[PDB]
Amino acid sequence: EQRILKFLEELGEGKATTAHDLSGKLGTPKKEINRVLYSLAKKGKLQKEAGTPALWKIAVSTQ
Repeated sequence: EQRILKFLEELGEGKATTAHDLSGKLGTPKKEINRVLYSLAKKGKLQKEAGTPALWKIAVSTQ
């Protein structure tokens, strides 16, 4: 949760990353990325494009 919030905040607002791209780059097991992806997006610490496999980026709230 700390390694994901530190990489999504440094990348650059407006960006976007897929679970498959986050579980294949750091190795992290999907079973761990799917449980943290639905726990961070619910807390409002991560947007959720139209659909699960859609995409993921910092809080949608932006300019």
